[PDB]
Formats: sequence, structure tokens, C-alpha cells
Amino acid sequence: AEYFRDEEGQDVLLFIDNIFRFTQAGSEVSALLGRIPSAVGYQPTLATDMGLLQERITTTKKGSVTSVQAVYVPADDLTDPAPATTFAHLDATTVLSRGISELGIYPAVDPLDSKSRLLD
Amino acid sequence: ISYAAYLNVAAQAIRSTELQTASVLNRSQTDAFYTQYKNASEPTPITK
Amino acid sequence: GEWFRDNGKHALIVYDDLSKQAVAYRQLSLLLRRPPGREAYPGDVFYLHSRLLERAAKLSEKEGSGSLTALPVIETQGGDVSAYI
Amino acid sequence: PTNVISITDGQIFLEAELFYKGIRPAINVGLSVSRVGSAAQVKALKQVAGSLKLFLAQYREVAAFAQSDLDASTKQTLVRGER
Amino acid sequence: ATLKEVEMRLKSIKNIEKITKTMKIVASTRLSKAEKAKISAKKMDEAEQLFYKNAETKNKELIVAITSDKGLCGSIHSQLAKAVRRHLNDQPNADIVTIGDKIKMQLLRTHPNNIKLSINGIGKDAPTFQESALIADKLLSVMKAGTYPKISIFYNDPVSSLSFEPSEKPIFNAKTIEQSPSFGKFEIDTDANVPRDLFEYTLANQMLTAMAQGYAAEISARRNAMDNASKNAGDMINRYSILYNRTRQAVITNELVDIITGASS
Repeated sequence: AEYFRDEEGQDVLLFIDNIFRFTQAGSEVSALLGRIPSAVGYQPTLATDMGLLQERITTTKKGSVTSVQAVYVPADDLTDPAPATTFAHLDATTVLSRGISELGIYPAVDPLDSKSRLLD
Repeated sequence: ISYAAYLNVAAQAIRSTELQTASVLNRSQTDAFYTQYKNASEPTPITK
Repeated sequence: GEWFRDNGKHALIVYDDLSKQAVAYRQLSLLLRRPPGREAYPGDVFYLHSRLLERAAKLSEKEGSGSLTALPVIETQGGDVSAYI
Repeated sequence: PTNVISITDGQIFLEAELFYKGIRPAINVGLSVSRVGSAAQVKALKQVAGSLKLFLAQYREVAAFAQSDLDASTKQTLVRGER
Repeated sequence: ATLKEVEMRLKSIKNIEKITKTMKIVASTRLSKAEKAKISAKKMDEAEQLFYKNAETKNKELIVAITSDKGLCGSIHSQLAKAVRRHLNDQPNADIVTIGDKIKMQLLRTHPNNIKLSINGIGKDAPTFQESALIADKLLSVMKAGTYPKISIFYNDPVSSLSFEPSEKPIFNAKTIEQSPSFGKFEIDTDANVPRDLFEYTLANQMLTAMAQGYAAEISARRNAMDNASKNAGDMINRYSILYNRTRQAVITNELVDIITGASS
């Protein structure tokens, strides 16, 4: 993505599905790596690691890259620290909820839990 | 005094002898407020 | 902020989010390998927040009536007002 | 359960309430999806079974709010649904 | 927490169940007396109706309606409101007299020109002749009842032991009584104004029946409603019980992990 964004200088797009898997993967290696895990068992490098990746993806002055990232909320509890730390870095989110899925409405986007900076 | 009012007062008098059951006495008790209305607007509510 | 406070120029410091400081300290402490506290946050997490917050206060007229005003901006963990941070 | 749900293609959820209440196999049709296409089942069983999944999620809806005043439209659906 | 907020909410749900249980029982108790009254009332009505039938009396316009002050008695309040609305389309100019707060509120919303006379305080007691008489007397004086070319009373007929269907009937006008198809060897008094008196007499006698039918339907509905409430509440108990049980388990596990993490270091 960077190669297109910077050097080739055309508008790019980027889709990352499912970027919870990045977070999750880190948690898997973490135990073995040798770090006493943080609460809810996630890697104790959770904040930085999420940070390094998610701030590499940004609309530089070189070009603009609209990115779409999908986060698998584990257990479906959004309060869990690993999905939670994802929420900070996203300009718009459209949380899709299991309850609205049960009611039958597909797409299952929760209508009371979406926000965008553009909504303003 | 309507015809049924005429009968009503007579009935009330008839519950007067004193040997009469509570339910009789209860049938003579009443509690209501005729609230007049017009147009929206409400002329005041007053007991029957 | 203290430069304002000392100079006697009233000023106000917004620490947004203070909650993210706690997450940051958690990482830092836990890879120094200091004993992990309740809810995994460092053992002296209370001390971290207390030392930061107590450094803004109205000064006396002796000391030129300075005053840093502070606003921490803690994130609630999803509703839980009883969470450790 | 969720970790498994995420991996698999579709779920065929079975519901305790229906199982108890004498529907065996007790295949709840609210929570059974097949994310894998409908180009799985043979064309005959695609044609005949056309929209029946929808219809029985209309029976589901109808009987959801059946428990007020049932109009002939709801009743016809209810009669079909029940059969 | 999760645990405490769950737990308090479940306690609320439990308390709601207890109240809905209590009301449902008390409603049944009240209903037995209500039914007793309605039987007697209906018996009386048939005797008055015997004249009207045999006479074959064959009838702005007045509309009278009956509901209690009391709310939360199912859809008595709103089914009747709906049937008032239906016949309010028919005659635009009719004056509606509302006996009961609930029908007053609902009717006032749909057209706020209707309300001319209204009552308040009738609903909390069994039908009683005293009430009917007073309402009738005021109906004649205040509304000048004789002027209307149609009088109609609307009420909720307690159709079956689990149903109530809103119903209406026409109180015959004094003109009607006079010109009645068979006003044959009915009457002999040409001195006493038997039409103008009988009109008044049946204004109340009919109204009492309507009020009585209504009171029974109302209490019957409240019993039905509170029964369905208890069931709905039960379902909520069961659903939140599962949530409670899960939440409790989760707290034990999550706490346990924290201790383990400490020991491990």
C-alpha cells in the first residue's frame, strides 16, 4: 500500500479483513515470547503493536488512501480490551451487532452504535 | 327534576328501617364530578 | 503547565485521555517485570495518576495567584464505573 | 462457540425449545444460515423450495406478534405456516 | 459491575413479577363481584327491552361512551375509542358525552370538538342506580337530551369470558316513542305524558345497563391483562436468569485469571 501511496502517487484503497486477526496473532505468539500477559490474556505489547500498524495507514500529503478494516469482536463483547483498543484509530465505524442480526435485518449494522467524523 | 331523578330521590328515601344491610347503604353512596367541556375548553368540574 | 503556574498566569491543562496513560504505563511496567497489580495494571498505578493530577492547584496570593486547572478525560471501559482505572 | 462460528461456513443452529416441543429434527430456521450457496442443492430442490426459507421467516414474524387482532392476511399466513 | 448491574436488574424484574402476580389475583377477586352485579343489571334490562321489542319502537345526534377512570385494563380503553371514531366519521356533527377519564383522553385527541359533557369518578365502583340516575338527570338538563334525533350509547359488551367487543345501542327518543310502529294498545294514559316520561325513564334504565355491562367488561379485561402480564414477566425472569447465571460464571473466571497472573510471575 505504501508503495502505491507514496512513490506511485495515485489514490489507493486498502482493505484489511480481519484486522482483529493481527491483534489475535500477536497474543498467540506473546506467551511464548516471554512476557507475562496483560489482562484478558492479550499481549502486554497490545497498545503499541496496534499502534504501529494502524498509524502506518494514513492519508499522507503524498496521496490519499481510503482504508476499510474489519474487526472480529471476540465473544461478541465489545468491551473486551482487544477490540476496544481498535476503536480509537478509526474515523468512521459501523458496528454490526448480533442482536440486529437475529431480528432479521441484514445488513446487521446497529443503528444506534455507528459514528463517523463526517456525520457532523 | 327528571323522571328518573324523581324516582331517584324516592329510592334514597326508601333506604331509610335501620335494619338494612351495608350493600344497601353502599348503593346510596356515590362519588362523581360532572366536568363540563365545550368547543377544548372546560367549564369547572362539580360533584353530582 | 507549571511554567504558566509559576509565572502567575492562570492556565488550564486538558489531559485527554488520562485513560490512555494508564494503558501506556501498563505496558511499560509489565515488561520491566514489576509484579502485576489488580486487573493487570501496575502496582503503583494509583501513584501514577495521583502524582500527575495533584500538580495542578490554585496558588496563594503570596505566590502570585497562579493556577493550573486540570481536566483529566478518563474513558469508561464500556459502562463500568467500578473498573480499576 | 463464537470462535468456531467464525471459522465455519454457515451454522445449522438447533434450538432447545423446539427440540423439547416435539419438533425433531429441531432445526431453528432463525439461526440456521448457509453462507455456502444455494447452488449447493440440486436445481429441482431449488425450484420447488423457492422462497420457502423466506416464507417460514414470515411465519416466524407472524406468530411473533400473533401473541393482537389477526386479520385474514395474517391468518392465511398462520394457517400456511402451521401446516 | 456486570455482576452487580445484572443482579440489581434481575431483582427489579423479580419485583415486577411479584406485583403482576398480586394484581392478577386481586383482579380475579374483584371480578366475581363485578359479574354478580352485571347479571342482575342485564336481567333488569330485558324487562325494559320487552316493551321496546314488542312495541317495535324502531328509531345533531348524541354519542355517550363508558370506560373507567382506571387505566392498564388492557385494550378496553382503546378498542372503544376506535369504535367511537368509526361512528364519529358517520355523523360529523354529533356531540359526544364521555363517561370515564380513559375514553375522555383518547377521544379528546381524535377530535377535540366532541367533548361537551364528561364525568369522572364513575369507574372505581360497581354500577349503582344512584350513579346512573344522577348522570341521566344531568344528561337531560345539561345536554338537553330531547333535542337530539338520535341518542346512542357505546360501551363494551363483555362478549365472552376472555373477550370484550365494543358495542352500541340506540336509546329511543321521545319522538320515537310517540310514533313507534306499534304503539298499539300499549299506553292508555292520554293525560300523563307516557312518551315524555317513558323516554326519561329509559334514558336511565338503558344507561345503567350500559354502565353495568361496561364495568364487568372492564374488570374482566383487567384480569385478562394482568394474567398476560404475569406470563410476560415470567418469560423475562427466565431470560434474565440465564443472563445472570452466565454473568456470575464469568466474574468468577475473570477474577481467577487475575490471581493466577500474579502468582505466575
